[PDB]
Amino acid sequence: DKELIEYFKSQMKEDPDMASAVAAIRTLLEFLKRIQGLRANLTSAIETLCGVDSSVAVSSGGELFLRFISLASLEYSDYSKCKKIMIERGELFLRRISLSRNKIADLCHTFIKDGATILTHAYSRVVLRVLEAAVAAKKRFSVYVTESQPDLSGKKMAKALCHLNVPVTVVLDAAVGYIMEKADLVIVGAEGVVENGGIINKIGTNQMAVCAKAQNKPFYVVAESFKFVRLFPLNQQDVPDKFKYKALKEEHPWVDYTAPSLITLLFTDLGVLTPSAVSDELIKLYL
Amino acid sequence: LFSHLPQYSLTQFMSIPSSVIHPAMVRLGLQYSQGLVSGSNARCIALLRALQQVIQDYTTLSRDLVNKLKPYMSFLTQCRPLSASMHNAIKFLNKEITSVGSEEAKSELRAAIDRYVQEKIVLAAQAISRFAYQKISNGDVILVYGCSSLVSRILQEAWTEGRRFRVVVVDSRPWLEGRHTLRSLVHAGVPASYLLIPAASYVLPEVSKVLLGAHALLANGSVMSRVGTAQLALVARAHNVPVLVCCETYKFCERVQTDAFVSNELDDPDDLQCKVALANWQNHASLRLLNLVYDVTPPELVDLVITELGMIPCSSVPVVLRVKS
Ligand SMILES: O=P(O)(O)OC[C@H]1O[C@](O)(CO)[C@@H](O)[C@@H]1O
Repeated sequence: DKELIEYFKSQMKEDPDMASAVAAIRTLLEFLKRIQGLRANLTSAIETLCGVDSSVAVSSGGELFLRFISLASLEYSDYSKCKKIMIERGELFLRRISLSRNKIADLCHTFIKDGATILTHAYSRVVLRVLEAAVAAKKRFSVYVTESQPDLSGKKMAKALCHLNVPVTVVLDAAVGYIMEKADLVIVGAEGVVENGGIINKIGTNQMAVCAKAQNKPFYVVAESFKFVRLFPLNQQDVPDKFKYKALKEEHPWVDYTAPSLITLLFTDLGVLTPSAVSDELIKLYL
Repeated sequence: LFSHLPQYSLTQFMSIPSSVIHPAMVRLGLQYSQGLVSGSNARCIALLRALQQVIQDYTTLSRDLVNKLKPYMSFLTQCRPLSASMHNAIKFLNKEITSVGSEEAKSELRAAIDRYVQEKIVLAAQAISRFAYQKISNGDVILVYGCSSLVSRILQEAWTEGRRFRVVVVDSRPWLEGRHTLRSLVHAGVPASYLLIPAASYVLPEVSKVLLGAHALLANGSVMSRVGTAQLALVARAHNVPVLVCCETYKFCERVQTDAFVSNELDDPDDLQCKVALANWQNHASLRLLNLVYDVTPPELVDLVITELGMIPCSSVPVVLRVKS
């Protein structure tokens, strides 16, 4: 109950490249290794894990795991046989999302023209993998990255992407509308994909998209399958205060909702998706 | 349909030493009808030269010359419908004749054509060239359309004053007129590329600015010009490239028009069949062949008007229409 948080922090420690939701899956799966009250224990694990990270991916990635195991309980019921079919099905789920970023990269790196000049937001381990696969296919391009206050993740990305021998420019956070005509396409990594096909990414993604549709630059999103959250925002207030805030007055939301009309395509795990297509998949991921 | 606008395919009735219309005006009208003189500036120069020929042969004045040369412009409206450059030229000429008070007035009139052609068609072209030299940078690529005597002058002098750009020439059927741009570019040594209007959305990804020519700027900022211009500017905005139109002041007509339907001459439809499956189109009753000569692009599709007064944002052409009158 408290060692759960410690193990989750450890999965952050010895694996920074592993996603937050995957860390939640691993620590929750180990907690599963320790009838119907066990579903309540896993729901409590969801609450305690979302209470310390508050990303959309954690409360969605763990929430599919509350459903990917409870789908097997619809097939059969037991007391310890059900726990072992739970662990051999959860291990399959966990090893089926260790291959997510590679599949996204294989789908998305074919959308970058040679000699292109992309624009990306703060820091995505998926956008980084899309560009890593794009330079491994002998494409050459330029990357514009916004520094993306307050945590300056854009500088972390450009330091993590200069090793790939790519011309990367840490543009100012305010200057998206300036360099937006210098961009062939926009690749961002969603922190959660809501039910209408729009995304929830770090603050400033929305005005990256609104500028994009102002100049008809394609706005590509590279999310994963477990980031499909069941929310349906209609404006920026409809995003819950769980997700927006990690904690002369400062405001500081950390995420904002991007409308699905602004998004050209989503390169999720389960194939390239129109923003409409996402909704179907969400239905399929929750019957 | 296009019922109010006129369909034409006219010198058979007039006597060979013509007395109804002046000899020079007959030559001018038949050159308009056949196609020997094309382009708004070339038509205005030819019209003013023919009017100088008419005035120097005039023997007697203010009312008499105006009501004598009104049938000449009726003939020219019959032969080929007058563009607004010609309209403003005729308006200036009638104002000049009515302004002349009570022989020697023929020489003073004939020089006022020369003082009209110089400082509104030639000096204006030089000033527009100087202004558009600023908007042409090294390395950019410029999409022009059709043939314009001013657009090609701007490109040629921008090249010979040291720029190193590239031109894409977009052309349309049935006049196939941008070839007259294209060849005239290649003689200047400018790199060029040629393709038709349907391929415009293929090259608007690479184009840096679209530099068009205007046959008339109307009183709301709509640009009346060759039929592909509005469509080309629309695709240009959809690929977010700036659209520049280069027009002299004297082509500004106070007529206003929203849609491309009010004043749009129709050339003969027999130009349309290409080498045939359309040669027998008269015998098909339902089939009608339609080719417009002009259309209007709205002022929101045009980013810049270059004029001898300066560079104006295409919503302040009524400003210039005010300050010149
Ligand atoms: O690709 P990741 O690391 O899983 O996260 C994607 C998005 O979530 C953030 O890391 C935090 O919102 C953003 O920087 C990024 O755009």
